Amino acid sequence: ELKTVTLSKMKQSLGISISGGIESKVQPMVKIEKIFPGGAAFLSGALQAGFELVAVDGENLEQVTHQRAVDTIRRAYRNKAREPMELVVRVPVKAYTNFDAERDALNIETAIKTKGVDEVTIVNILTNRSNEQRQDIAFAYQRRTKKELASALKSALSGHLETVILGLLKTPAQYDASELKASMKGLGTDEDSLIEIICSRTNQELQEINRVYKEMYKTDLEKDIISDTSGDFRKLMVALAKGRRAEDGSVIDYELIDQDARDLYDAGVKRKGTDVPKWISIMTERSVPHLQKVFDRYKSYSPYDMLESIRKEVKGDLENAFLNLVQCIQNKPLYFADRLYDSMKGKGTRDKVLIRIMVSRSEVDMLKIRSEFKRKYGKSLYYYIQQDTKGDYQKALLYLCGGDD
Amino acid sequence: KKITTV
Ligand SMILES: [Ca+2]
Ligand SMILES: [Ca+2]
Ligand SMILES: [Ca+2]
Ligand SMILES: [Ca+2]
Ligand SMILES: [Ca+2]
Repeated sequence: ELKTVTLSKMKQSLGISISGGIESKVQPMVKIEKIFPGGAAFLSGALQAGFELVAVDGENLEQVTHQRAVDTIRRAYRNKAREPMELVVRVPVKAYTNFDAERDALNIETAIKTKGVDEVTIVNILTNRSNEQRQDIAFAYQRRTKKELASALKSALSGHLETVILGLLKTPAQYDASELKASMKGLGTDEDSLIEIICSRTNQELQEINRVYKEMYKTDLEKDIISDTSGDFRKLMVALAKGRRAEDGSVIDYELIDQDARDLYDAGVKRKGTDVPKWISIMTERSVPHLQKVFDRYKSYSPYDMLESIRKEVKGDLENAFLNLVQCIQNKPLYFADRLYDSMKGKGTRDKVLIRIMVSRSEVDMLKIRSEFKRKYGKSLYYYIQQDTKGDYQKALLYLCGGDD
Repeated sequence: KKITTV
């Protein structure tokens, strides 16, 4: 009966109403009365009306006043510094049922077939459902129309909104695999996009990308990278894309931290030229927490930190890849906050980058991205998206952002 | 009895 539910606090509203409290004889226990679409609770697909609230972010909800529960849950949900939110609940079926998926699909079909196309409703639904719920909706849509939802929306939408919506319909591994394929299409390479995905995805993400890429395209991802890249840049991309980094250990290896830092220095700043294979092996094989400590210890040996050392030692695609990788290791939400700022800061918008980050990180670490963004740039990610984009496309991105800061 | 949208 007792269950701990983790919920992101990225959405502007939790999206629930509650009932009960010890000042009430009809309902001494606080329970959920209604779950609303558009809020965090609905997205979890793990909370139903009738569940007995026990604890939220460690604070107690059992045998409290109705106002105590209201204010305690509100205070927890507004405390963005603790992500995710932990909701301990007591049960007396899925929260998002076959009927919910069928209703969403029915409403999307209505919106597609409305004269002029009702894009507001399409955005309102799809950017406020989890990726898993979107797969359920696509399944229900095909069952009722005998047409694929992605194909129907490709025909009904256009412009940047079309790009957002079709991206949201793919599973995370499908989306990444299709963006990797796209980065390698045509004459030459979108190195920035290949580097962004390959440098930021974890072992578990890359395992699934490698599998799904082979299924979609009938060739291994590694073989397409080898075909499209060369030199040390190829060696680094191939290495990272294997998704075989050491897992985070429970023991900090201080001796190896120091030896790796010394080896990175000896390989680069200390010598004429660079021993690039040494850099590749250390930065692809060691766990991320280990490398965070290596890069701090590196500053004891080197007059320049790791990012400045890369700029001094290497150039071109290889330099771009190492700079992205080291940011991803040091602070991945800040890496994405900086890429979002760069996509909007100047004339027009690098919509390709803005869209991909909002689609791919919406359900991963968007609140931490937002926190780093607001701390560094002073106004919110929401604010920048509002100034740089317009229309239903803007509204879709703002829903993926989740809320203002 | 008391219902409150959080
Ligand atoms: Ca329209
Ligand atoms: Ca179209
Ligand atoms: Ca190419
Ligand atoms: Ca050197
Ligand atoms: Ca701009």
